[PDB]
Amino acid sequence: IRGDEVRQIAPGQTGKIADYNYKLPDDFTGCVIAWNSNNLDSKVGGNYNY
Amino acid sequence: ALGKLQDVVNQNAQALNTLVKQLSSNFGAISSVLNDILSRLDPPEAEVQI
Repeated sequence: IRGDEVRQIAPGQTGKIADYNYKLPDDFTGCVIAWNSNNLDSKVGGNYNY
Repeated sequence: ALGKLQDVVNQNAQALNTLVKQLSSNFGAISSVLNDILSRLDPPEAEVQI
Protein backbone atom coordinates (compact mmCIF):
# COMPACT_ATOMS: atom_id res chain seq x y z
CA ILE A 1 0.00 0.00 0.00
CA ARG A 2 1.04 3.60 -0.29
CA GLY A 3 2.82 4.89 2.79
CA ASP A 4 0.24 7.43 3.89
CA GLU A 5 -2.51 4.81 4.32
CA VAL A 6 -0.93 2.30 6.74
CA ARG A 7 -2.50 3.71 9.93
CA GLN A 8 -6.05 3.48 8.53
CA ILE A 9 -5.89 -0.30 7.94
CA ALA A 10 -6.98 -1.30 11.47
CA PRO A 11 -10.25 -2.71 12.82
CA GLY A 12 -12.87 0.05 13.10
CA GLN A 13 -11.11 2.64 10.95
CA THR A 14 -12.10 3.76 7.46
CA GLY A 15 -10.51 5.47 4.46
CA LYS A 16 -10.89 5.04 0.71
CA ILE A 17 -8.82 1.84 0.49
CA ALA A 18 -10.03 0.86 3.96
CA ASP A 19 -13.58 1.07 2.60
CA TYR A 20 -13.66 -0.03 -1.06
CA ASN A 21 -10.34 -1.93 -1.35
CA TYR A 22 -9.44 -3.89 1.82
CA LYS A 23 -11.26 -3.91 5.16
CA LEU A 24 -10.73 -5.83 8.44
CA PRO A 25 -13.55 -7.00 10.73
CA ASP A 26 -14.24 -4.40 13.43
CA ASP A 27 -13.67 -7.35 15.85
CA PHE A 28 -10.44 -8.61 14.26
CA THR A 29 -7.90 -10.68 16.19
CA GLY A 30 -4.25 -10.99 15.15
CA CYS A 31 -1.40 -8.77 13.95
CA VAL A 32 -0.80 -6.29 11.10
CA ILE A 33 2.77 -5.99 9.74
CA ALA A 34 4.27 -3.25 7.51
CA TRP A 35 7.68 -1.82 6.53
CA ASN A 36 9.33 0.45 3.91
CA SER A 37 9.70 -1.30 0.53
CA ASN A 38 11.34 1.26 -1.81
CA ASN A 39 14.57 -0.77 -1.84
CA LEU A 40 13.25 -4.00 -3.43
CA ASP A 41 10.05 -2.98 -5.26
CA SER A 42 10.29 0.64 -6.49
CA LYS A 43 12.31 1.21 -9.69
CA VAL A 44 13.89 4.39 -11.07
CA GLY A 45 11.71 6.05 -13.71
CA GLY A 46 8.46 5.13 -11.95
CA ASN A 47 6.95 1.83 -10.74
CA TYR A 48 3.34 1.60 -11.91
CA ASN A 49 2.72 -2.18 -12.13
CA TYR A 50 0.54 -1.90 -8.97
CA ALA B 1 -58.42 8.88 57.20
CA LEU B 2 -57.44 6.37 54.49
CA GLY B 3 -53.75 7.18 54.87
CA LYS B 4 -52.43 3.63 54.66
CA LEU B 5 -53.97 2.78 51.30
CA GLN B 6 -53.03 6.21 49.93
CA ASP B 7 -49.43 5.77 51.00
CA VAL B 8 -49.21 2.40 49.26
CA VAL B 9 -50.42 3.87 45.94
CA ASN B 10 -48.25 6.99 46.30
CA GLN B 11 -45.07 5.01 46.99
CA ASN B 12 -45.60 2.59 44.13
CA ALA B 13 -46.33 5.42 41.66
CA GLN B 14 -43.29 7.41 42.85
CA ALA B 15 -41.08 4.35 42.25
CA LEU B 16 -42.44 3.92 38.71
CA ASN B 17 -42.06 7.65 38.03
CA THR B 18 -38.41 7.55 39.11
CA LEU B 19 -37.75 4.43 37.01
CA VAL B 20 -39.14 6.14 33.88
CA LYS B 21 -37.42 9.44 34.68
CA GLN B 22 -34.02 7.74 34.92
CA LEU B 23 -34.16 7.07 31.15
CA SER B 24 -33.36 10.80 30.59
CA SER B 25 -29.92 10.64 32.27
CA ASN B 26 -26.76 10.00 30.24
CA PHE B 27 -24.86 8.31 33.11
CA GLY B 28 -21.56 9.81 31.94
CA ALA B 29 -22.11 9.27 28.20
CA ILE B 30 -22.67 12.14 25.73
CA SER B 31 -26.45 11.81 25.21
CA SER B 32 -29.38 10.05 26.88
CA VAL B 33 -31.02 9.25 23.54
CA LEU B 34 -29.58 5.97 22.32
CA ASN B 35 -30.10 6.84 18.64
CA ASP B 36 -27.83 9.91 18.85
CA ILE B 37 -25.11 7.90 20.61
CA LEU B 38 -25.27 5.18 17.93
CA SER B 39 -25.33 7.63 14.99
CA ARG B 40 -22.96 10.49 15.90
CA LEU B 41 -20.14 8.10 16.76
CA ASP B 42 -18.91 5.30 14.53
CA PRO B 43 -19.77 1.77 15.65
CA PRO B 44 -16.52 0.92 17.50
CA GLU B 45 -16.54 4.16 19.51
CA ALA B 46 -20.35 4.15 19.85
CA GLU B 47 -20.31 0.76 21.60
CA VAL B 48 -18.41 1.99 24.70
CA GLN B 49 -20.85 4.88 25.22
CA ILE B 50 -23.75 2.45 24.74
